[PDB]
Amino acid sequence: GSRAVELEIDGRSRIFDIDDPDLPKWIDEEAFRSDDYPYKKKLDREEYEETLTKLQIELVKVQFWMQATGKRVMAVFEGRDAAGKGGAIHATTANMNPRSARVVALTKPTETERGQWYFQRYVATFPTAGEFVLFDRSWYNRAGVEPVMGFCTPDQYEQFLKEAPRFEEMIANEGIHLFKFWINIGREMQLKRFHDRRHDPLKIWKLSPMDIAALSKWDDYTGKRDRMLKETHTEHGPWAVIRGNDKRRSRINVIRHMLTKLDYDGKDEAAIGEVDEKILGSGPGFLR
Amino acid sequence: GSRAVELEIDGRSRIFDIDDPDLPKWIDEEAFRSDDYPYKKKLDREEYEETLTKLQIELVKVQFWMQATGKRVMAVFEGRDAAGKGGAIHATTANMNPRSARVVALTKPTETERGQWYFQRYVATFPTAGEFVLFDRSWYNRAGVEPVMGFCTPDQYEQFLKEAPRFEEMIANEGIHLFKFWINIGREMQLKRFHDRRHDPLKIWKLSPMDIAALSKWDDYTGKRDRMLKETHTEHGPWAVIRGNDKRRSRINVIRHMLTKLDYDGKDEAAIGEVDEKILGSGPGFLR
Amino acid sequence: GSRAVELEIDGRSRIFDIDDPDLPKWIDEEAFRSDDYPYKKKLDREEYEETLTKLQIELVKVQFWMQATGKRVMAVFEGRDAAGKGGAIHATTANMNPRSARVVALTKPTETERGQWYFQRYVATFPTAGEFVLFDRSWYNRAGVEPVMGFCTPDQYEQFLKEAPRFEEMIANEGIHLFKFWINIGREMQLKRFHDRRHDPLKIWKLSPMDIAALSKWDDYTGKRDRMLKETHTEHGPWAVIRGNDKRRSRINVIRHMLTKLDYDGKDEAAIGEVDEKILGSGPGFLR
Amino acid sequence: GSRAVELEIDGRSRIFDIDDPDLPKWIDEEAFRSDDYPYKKKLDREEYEETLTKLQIELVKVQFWMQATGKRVMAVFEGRDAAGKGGAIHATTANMNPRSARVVALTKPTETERGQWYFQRYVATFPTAGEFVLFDRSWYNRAGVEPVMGFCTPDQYEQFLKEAPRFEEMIANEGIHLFKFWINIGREMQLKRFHDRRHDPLKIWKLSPMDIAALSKWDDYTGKRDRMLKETHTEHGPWAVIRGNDKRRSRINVIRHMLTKLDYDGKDEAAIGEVDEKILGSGPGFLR
Ligand SMILES: Nc1ncnc2c1ncn2[C@@H]1O[C@H](COP(=O)(O)OP(=O)(O)O)[C@@H](O)[C@H]1O
Ligand SMILES: Nc1ncnc2c1ncn2[C@@H]1O[C@H](COP(=O)(O)OP(=O)(O)O)[C@@H](O)[C@H]1O
Ligand SMILES: Nc1ncnc2c1ncn2[C@@H]1O[C@H](COP(=O)(O)OP(=O)(O)O)[C@@H](O)[C@H]1O
Ligand SMILES: Nc1ncnc2c1ncn2[C@@H]1O[C@H](COP(=O)(O)O)[C@@H](O)[C@H]1O
Repeated sequence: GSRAVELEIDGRSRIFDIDDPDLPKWIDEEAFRSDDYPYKKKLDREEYEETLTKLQIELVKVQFWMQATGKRVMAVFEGRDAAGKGGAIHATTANMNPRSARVVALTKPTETERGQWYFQRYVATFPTAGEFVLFDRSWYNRAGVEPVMGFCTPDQYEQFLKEAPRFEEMIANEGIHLFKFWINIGREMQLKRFHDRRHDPLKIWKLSPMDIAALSKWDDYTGKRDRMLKETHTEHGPWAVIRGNDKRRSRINVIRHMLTKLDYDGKDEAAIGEVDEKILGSGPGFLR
Repeated sequence: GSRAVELEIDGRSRIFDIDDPDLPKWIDEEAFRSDDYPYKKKLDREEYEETLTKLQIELVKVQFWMQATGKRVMAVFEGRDAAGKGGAIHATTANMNPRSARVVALTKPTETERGQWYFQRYVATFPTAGEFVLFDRSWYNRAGVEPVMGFCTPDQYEQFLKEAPRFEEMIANEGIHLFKFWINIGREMQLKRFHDRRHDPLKIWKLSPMDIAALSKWDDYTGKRDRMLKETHTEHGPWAVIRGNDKRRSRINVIRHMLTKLDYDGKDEAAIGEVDEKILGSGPGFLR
Repeated sequence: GSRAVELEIDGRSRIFDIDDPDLPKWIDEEAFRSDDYPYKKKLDREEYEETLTKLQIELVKVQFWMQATGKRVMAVFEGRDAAGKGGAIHATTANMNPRSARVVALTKPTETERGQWYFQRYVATFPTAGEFVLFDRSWYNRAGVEPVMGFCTPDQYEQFLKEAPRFEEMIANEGIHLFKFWINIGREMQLKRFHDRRHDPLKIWKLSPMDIAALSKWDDYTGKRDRMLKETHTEHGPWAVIRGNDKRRSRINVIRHMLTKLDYDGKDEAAIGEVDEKILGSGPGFLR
Repeated sequence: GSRAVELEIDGRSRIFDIDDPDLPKWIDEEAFRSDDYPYKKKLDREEYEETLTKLQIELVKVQFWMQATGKRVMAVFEGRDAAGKGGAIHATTANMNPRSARVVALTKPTETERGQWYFQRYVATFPTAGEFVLFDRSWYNRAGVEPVMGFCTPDQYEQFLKEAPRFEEMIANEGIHLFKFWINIGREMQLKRFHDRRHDPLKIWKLSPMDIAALSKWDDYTGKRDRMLKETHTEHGPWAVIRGNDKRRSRINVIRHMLTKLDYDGKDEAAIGEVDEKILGSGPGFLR
């Protein structure tokens, strides 16, 4: 295998060939149970849909209340590569008005942007009255992919970790409600999903040069993740941390978290349910 | 009862009360067959999803070919209110990369924009290399909703009809491939969809005072549609015109049309299928 | 007089008619010496031109140093209406490259802009590598003209005073050198300059309804000045405060200040000269 | 002595060393009379200022009329390097309100801009109601500096020549008044000004590597000028062509031309005077 990589999965030497259509047993058997996942089987499709429908009905109410009051929301999505960021975003926006809820998904910075204040091109996307803005990756590029891949210098990395709390304090002081979600998955789950994307012609667009590099960089991402959650989890900018091995439970609890934190007119606490504390936690210390 | 309207439906007076949860039989019985619709029943869902999957797999190939060549695509979506243009956009973008495929859904112009060249704020959204940009409504606001609702003057309307072909001639000469889709529905189908949206807590966001006002302005929108298709169907900017009573057949044939017109790498004509000529036609005079 | 205003000049009732082409003696004879001005006559024109020329030669060096190193500079100009903000900006940019030094002169916020984070439209103007950005009025609109005329609420005013220091902390931590200049003049000098502009067909455009109304708001503007200087003079964003009764001395010492604070290659200490401490001071308490 | 270039001056080899402080007599003696210049001596300095003052008083009237009517103006400035475009722009804007009259001086395109429609980044600077926008260079980069220096391909060059008339047809049809000014100078005048800029510490910022390369490329620019004037001078976008050897006469007739073409309230034709038809002509053929 040309793209096959060697990996150290706790003392054990493993080879992963993403192009091999056959998934080996040590990934197949451990993918769902990795990352101390609390559930034995994934949430059934029809129970997920019944619950998600009820949650999206509540988000329609949220949007109506935001147009009426002018309230603005920003929701940041980050995590392990292949953890399910885009799916949590689509589950949130599926039944929202595209003229008042929009997704930010920026590309690599231009020469002009690289010479700007790092946050400038993100401020350009900030919401006006009533808008719900969701970030498919965010300024937290500089706390993960950029230092791991050397797209920013160590000093730029250290600088970003000191400025992000200041940036988000202004956001919160302005009255924009800022959500930050870190969607985690276990190591073998990431391998399984890279394999799934590689061998599905409908999903192979999800598999980028970055992800193939992320394979040998698991521990470095772990370090950057831990460092980032500990140093940028502040009162003004709290991190909600998700065990995301089950995409369905991930999406449901992301949305439950936002509904509970918003004091929107018409809110039906029965339809929201409870955030599963086994799936969604706060700040550092949630992931072992 | 507070918003019931009296309508003239092909010679007879009819009452439509959108807030009445019961749909009148004269709407429910005629909605699907309205607008000379060529089929007796809905396309089967399972068949539709199987076909949509093959089309989205081709759209992955399209996006790969656009990235490698730099080719750019713009897809304009217009039509009768409630004809499902957002549904056609989601079916196109569901498995495309949000960093290279994006949706434009502008809100009403600010005072600054109203004093600008009408087209300026649309040029601001134009694609860079490899981008696929989809317009959920477009500069064709000024050929429909604006003149019907008096948001632009008649001089401004007549000016737009003359200037849009010149605008699209420059788009086409730049080598951006411009698709324009008009999705039609029959009058009874519009009422049924308005009613369904009003009484579904998940879809009530899809209604707006613009829609509410469109109830009493059917014949006005008809003439604005005819005038616009006549005056702005050109070689450089041709209109693809859709009988959209069946949302599944609408979405499939929209995507098939684009796949047929794009000469992309890896194109599988057997997977694409044939554009259904009973559903998708060209220019003025296809619809009655 | 159609728009004559009655004023109280230290317990004495005075009447100022700006449309009267005759300036009264009490304005003409006290204009230059108001605000405890330290010099008895205005600076000799030839000496001013010789000095400004040397100073603009140093600014040429500054611009070359900024292109090579990438250093970015922002210069904010606020003051009494008619104090000479544009003249200080023109003296600074007269021999600078328009592609790397630019002036920001925003108009009143659009509806979209009013629903945004107040600072958003100002971040959009921030410099990329090498750029010198000057603000002909700035975000400090909300600490002066906006509360005085009621274009913002008391709550928005108090919020700005808390947030402007945090905003400029981020600017300073980014390594953009931010200058802030308050150009003060005496009351009678303001009256004289309004009069001069009213009766000069070349300068009448400088007279706006905001200035006509400022005629009666002298004391209100005084309090806003004092409050804003004390609460937004910080280590990260220091205020330079200028006695501006003499436009020539105002322009020279503004530029001297910036030349002294920038550590640019080729700095000719002898060319810069001494900042006149009788003209330019730091922070509150300089004016009285 | 480093970057001396050999030039062919109508049958003779000449050496020009821009770094030599002494200017050769063959340049000095021919500079003002070059380009079939029709006057023996430059315009009297005090007479120029008196005329310019009266023209700028007329431009105040223009601005007030544009504010009241919403009328918009765009003024494009191109010409030989060192012809004085920036000087003509400052003479127009010196006594205009910088909140409604603004200068566009774009830098080289980003990667993103290079993948866009060439005109898109210029459309982003178009005027809203009442604005007067001046271009210090324009989209005509692609008919001059870009093809001469190889920053665009021949296909892109030919495409621009065909598309610029279509672009300006839409500008004119929109009711924006578009002026295009080509400021020409003689070859020895250009060498003289280059030499003057190089050896004046106040103006050396006016030189660029682009200017240095222009030295050896005079004949290329001559053809590029003539092609552009022939192919893009149209009814909707006419070129005003200036003999600019005397910068005072260039500035005055540029402004006179605009005042003549604008039907503004309070127009005083005696103040405007007559455009000097020996200095300012129309389209190709005016220049040798
Ligand atoms: N050369 C680069 N410099 C800075 N950021 C980059 C660079 N290349 C990729 N990125 C960013 O890293 C993140 C991951 O990139 P990629 O995997 O290629 O696409 P996606 O995130 O959509 O899956 C993106 O936000 C991307 O813009
Ligand atoms: N006052 C207005 N002036 C101009 N355009 C308007 C105005 N109000 C609404 N519109 C436009 O009419 C179109 C239909 O409005 P709406 O139904 O709310 O959007 P949507 O397509 O998402 O349902 C939108 O493009 C909207 O911007
Ligand atoms: N209605 C308003 N709301 C907010 N700001 C305003 C409003 N009107 C004027 N301003 C601002 O007050 C400042 C003074 O403007 P003005 O005196 O009218 O003209 P200028 O600043 O060009 O001399 C400007 O920055 C202006 O944008
Ligand atoms: N590498 C480049 N590519 C395209 N345009 C450029 C490039 N370099 C300079 N220019 C443009 O050429 C013109 C001359 O530059 P300057 O003399 O520096 O004003 C300006 O419009 C520049 O933006």
